[PDB]
Amino acid sequence: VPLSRTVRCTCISISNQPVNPRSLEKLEIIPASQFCPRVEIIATMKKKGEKRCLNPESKAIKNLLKAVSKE
Amino acid sequence: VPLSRTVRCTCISISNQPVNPRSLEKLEIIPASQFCPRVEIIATMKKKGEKRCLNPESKAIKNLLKAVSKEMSK
Repeated sequence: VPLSRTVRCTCISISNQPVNPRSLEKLEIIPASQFCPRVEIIATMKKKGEKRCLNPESKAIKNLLKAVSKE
Repeated sequence: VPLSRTVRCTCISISNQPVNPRSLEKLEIIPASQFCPRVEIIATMKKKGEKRCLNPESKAIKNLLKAVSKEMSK
């Protein structure tokens, strides 16, 4: 049985690389919980099974949320 | 390489009602594509992990997205 506090976390590292909105299949936002002490953001790209953990702290990411949510 | 996939929007119905960010377990934003002409937002609620589609066009959801974007930065 895993330590419950972080059982759910799925990101181990982050990418500060600009994500091209037109390259996103979808964006997942996972608010912190009693199973993962931090907010995790995962972008699923359209090409070659790529996915990536994004910096929820960053603002460029916040502009991504707005874009992805509007178009 | 692309996998076989759904070629239509995935939401049966979409909710216009306000949502308390606290009750959200997860949120996924799916941008419009040639498979579904509009953005879809699938919420996974903490209760029974019920999957509920949110209407990104509704004021309530636009508000939820804003509360989320804020309560996401120190």
